[PDB]
Amino acid sequence: GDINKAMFAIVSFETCKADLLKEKDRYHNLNKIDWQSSAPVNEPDHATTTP
Amino acid sequence: VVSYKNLMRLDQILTENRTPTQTTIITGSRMIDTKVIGATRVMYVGSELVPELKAMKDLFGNKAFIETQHYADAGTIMNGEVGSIDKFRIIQVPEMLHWA
Repeated sequence: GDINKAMFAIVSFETCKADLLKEKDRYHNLNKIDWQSSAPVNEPDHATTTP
Repeated sequence: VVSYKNLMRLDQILTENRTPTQTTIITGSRMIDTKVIGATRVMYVGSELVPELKAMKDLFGNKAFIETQHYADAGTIMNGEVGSIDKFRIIQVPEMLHWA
């Protein structure tokens, strides 16, 4: 019952490749994802207002 | 048994239905023994249909199944992929069902 004791937390959000390339040093291994089509074909939950 | 003409006819039917194309074509790399792949759809097959597809011949008698090692460079490999025939990229599903 206290957030400071929590061991882990997970957030699912929506991004495009431009944000990831804003910081080239931080993010690696981007080549495997296929941006030509929807490579995250499944997006579990992530209830969003986007149609 | 499936043949090249069946795959061509299925592609023609899907183009008529105005079904969108899942993926894009691949231009070759600079490495020797690497060939282009103009396949823009995805097909799911069982594991025990793969040998028959591998033995398939095209209209002029050439090989119809192109393995992933040829176009791994200058392209991406979807999970579970085994090769490409005509317009389709074949993906092998280990637990695919059938009518017996």
